[PDB]
Amino acid sequence: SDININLQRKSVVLGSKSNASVKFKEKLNADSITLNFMCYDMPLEATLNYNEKTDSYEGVINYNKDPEYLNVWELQSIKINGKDEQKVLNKEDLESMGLNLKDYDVTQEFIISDANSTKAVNEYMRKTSAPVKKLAGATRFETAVEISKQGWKDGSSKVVIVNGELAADGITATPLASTYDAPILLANKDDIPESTKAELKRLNPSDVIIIGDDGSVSQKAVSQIKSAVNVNVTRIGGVDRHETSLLIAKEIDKYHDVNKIYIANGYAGEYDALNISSKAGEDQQPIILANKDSVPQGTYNWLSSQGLEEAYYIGGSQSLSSKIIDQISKIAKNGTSKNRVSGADRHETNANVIKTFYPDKELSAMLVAKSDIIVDSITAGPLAAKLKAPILITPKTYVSAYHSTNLSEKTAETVYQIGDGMKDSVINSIASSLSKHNAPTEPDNSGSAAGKTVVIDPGHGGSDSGATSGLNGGAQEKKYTLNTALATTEYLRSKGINVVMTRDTDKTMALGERTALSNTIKPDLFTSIHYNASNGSGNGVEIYYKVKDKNGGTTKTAASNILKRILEKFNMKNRGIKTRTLDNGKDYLYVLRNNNYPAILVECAFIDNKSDMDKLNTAEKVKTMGTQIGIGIEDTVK
Ligand SMILES: [Ca+2]
Ligand SMILES: [Ca+2]
Ligand SMILES: [Cl-]
Ligand SMILES: [Cl-]
Ligand SMILES: [Cl-]
Ligand code: NA
Ligand SMILES: [Zn+2]
Repeated sequence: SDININLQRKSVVLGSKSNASVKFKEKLNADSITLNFMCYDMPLEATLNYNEKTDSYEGVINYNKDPEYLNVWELQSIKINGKDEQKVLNKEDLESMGLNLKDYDVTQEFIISDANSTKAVNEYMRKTSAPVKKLAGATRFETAVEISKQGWKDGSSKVVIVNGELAADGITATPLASTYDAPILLANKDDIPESTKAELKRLNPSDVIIIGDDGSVSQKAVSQIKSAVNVNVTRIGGVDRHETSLLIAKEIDKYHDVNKIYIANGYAGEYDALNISSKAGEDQQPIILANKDSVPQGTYNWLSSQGLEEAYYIGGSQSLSSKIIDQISKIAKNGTSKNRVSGADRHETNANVIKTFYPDKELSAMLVAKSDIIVDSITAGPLAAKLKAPILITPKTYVSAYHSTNLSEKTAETVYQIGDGMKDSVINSIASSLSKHNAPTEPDNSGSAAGKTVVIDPGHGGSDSGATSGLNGGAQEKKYTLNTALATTEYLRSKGINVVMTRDTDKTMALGERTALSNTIKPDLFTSIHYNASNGSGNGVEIYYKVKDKNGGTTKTAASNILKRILEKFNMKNRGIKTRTLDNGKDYLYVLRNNNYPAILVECAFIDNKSDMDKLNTAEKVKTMGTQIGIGIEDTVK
């Protein structure tokens, strides 16, 4: 077209930055142009400088003005800053050149104050939350259309199409859609629904790129797409997911060099591929799908000739073994095991990718999708890549415990809610944490208007490592209690029980602070999680409970239930439930003696006993230990 205006963000807050690129068919003989916008009577301008590499005017809009009234910035004009002549295109001129100016409107939202119930006012401290933009429709097809309208309101010359019910197949499509700066819309194998047909017409593309062979998206779907818009249809699809990821990588290499790869297990690491999608999309570098010990030969031969600078492995040892790291490390400049990112499950892996690949404490945005489906994260991917923002996944009814630290420490200017189905409670909890640094950890439980509440306490932390041992490559009680406790919290939340963790990260915390927290929360049950030690000798599981219940009571029932559940998955010696007192008759353990609520202390296993530790030598086994403890707790409080 004669003029194309590409704005990075259509939803901002005070202080946001948005990249802008304007391309003119005509050579203007001018080093820069100035865009003028207005919101009611307040002006905002941005100067874009000519970049000969791209034949485009590029720069950044800084939303550093706070409007007294209204909150939508509307483009008014473009001034061409020639040396000898300046020309100004006003609204009428821009409309005469084919632009529809409302396609460039940018909404400036602000942090809202609401809490969960401002029924009158009792104190003065309102809970704040980052503004939420919801992109969703009745089904995955309409949700992909709302995403498309958000980042491509002015249209797109290319559209990527993936089969919407075989979405696992388009899991490596985000980096290519990002390279094209195109949205992904969804098809059925032999048709496209009306929602996709109408958005293809609205975007007015010249080309549709189908990912998948005719078995995924057939010629019958191709005809319905061309009936909607008579585009050129390109198809990229191999014999299986591994070859298709290779063919996508070769397609990206036609636009710019491929020198970095993010590897995931094709059939066993679908959520690994999904979790690194927004980052691979922002970098416009491919996701290469592999087998557990190697990438296929065809992939290996092409990667060997690419001169890779970096390779990352998304997935644990069971998905990508040391053999594929050895293979790829030999052909990449930086591809050692240090580049592995993994997690006990899809949520921990999502949190570790965000922690590793989005290190900034202030994000421009956070896109939040349900973790039970794959397709919403695939269609959100191109938009997350355009916004240079991560996708967070979590179940519909609770914020995963593995997100606690990232949500507390970081802020995001805008939170996008992808799809319909996530509880208000959950998205609002995430939006509140992301409105401040070092945010407190609390809406994550507030979720239930009523229900049972448990306090989970991972023993030791920070300056106190607790017991240590040389088993399982070196073990520290403070880290095993934290990994066990996160899994217990995750199980309880998935059953609708509110959980407050005394700590959700490595930090120093005194017994008196853990107990004060318990006394403030007034839980149904407080569970401290620890690991035992003696020498290699002691082994087994034991739980301490309050002496006052020695002949019956909530803590004795709690300790019996948890011990039973642990033993259901772990063949360790049953050391029984125990009480222990000081000479004065009171409980020896501070968190039992000083707790006004039911409390127990679980010694999961002896961290210095090889037989016990052999049953806890992978993140998934530690996760099973936490889950059993959570089941025992649910037995007790439900
Ligand atoms: Ca665009
Ligand atoms: Ca190397
Ligand atoms: Cl946006
Ligand atoms: Cl930006
Ligand atoms: Cl005391
Ligand atoms: Na935060
Ligand atoms: Zn301990």
